[PDB]
Amino acid sequence: LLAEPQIAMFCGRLNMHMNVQNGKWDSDPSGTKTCIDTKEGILQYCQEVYPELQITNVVEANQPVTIQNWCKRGRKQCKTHPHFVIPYRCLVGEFV
Repeated sequence: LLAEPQIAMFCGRLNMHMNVQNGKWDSDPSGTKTCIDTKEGILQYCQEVYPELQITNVVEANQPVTIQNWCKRGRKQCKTHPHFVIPYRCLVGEFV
């Protein structure tokens, strides 16, 4: 069983996303994406980290989540300090 696709942001640190395979929060694959302020940008990011999941929409999660290991550019200096944020669920779409 897989975890739910979602992304989490904390300005000043690279974006985090849910590794559906192991349920852990992983840092930005390219090591360059940080917090986004538009819904459209968030949807694009979901599509960027979950390229084959047909993500067509996004919505704020119901519960805040504490996440450790936030990194800075290049996925470097990943401190283990915890920061909790409200993640954005990446919603799979059904094409007709």
